[PDB]
Amino acid sequence: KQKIAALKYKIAALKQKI
Amino acid sequence: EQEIEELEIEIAILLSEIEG
Amino acid sequence: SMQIFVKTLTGKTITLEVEPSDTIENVKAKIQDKEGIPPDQQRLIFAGKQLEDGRTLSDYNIQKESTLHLVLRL
Ligand SMILES: *C(=O)CCc1cn(CC(*)=O)nn1
Repeated sequence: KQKIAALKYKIAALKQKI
Repeated sequence: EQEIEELEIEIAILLSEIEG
Repeated sequence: SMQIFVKTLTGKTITLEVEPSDTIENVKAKIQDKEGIPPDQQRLIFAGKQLEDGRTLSDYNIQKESTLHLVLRL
């Protein structure tokens, strides 16, 4: 569950870059 | 394992789009 | 004739020697030589899409010094 939360956090941050 | 794969795919898609 | 880069999510970059007409399947074979990863376990991503094995680097407009992104699959 921690791995999943870390990946979703990265996805949200990448969606901020675009 | 399956959900990790799907999120990794999304990340790679986004990284490759940002580089475009 | 040219080199391209393959980047993992773990911060690794792999350099491949390729031809414009190389198929994605052949690219995955080249990755297997560098990493030991069987091609059926490789997803290659470029320009926001997963790359199909039958097409070539040229078909996907992958050019010299382009970067592909590798994700493992099961
Ligand atoms: C595969 O993705 C099953 C779900 C899962 C959970 N964890 C640990 C928390 O992230 N790893 N894989």
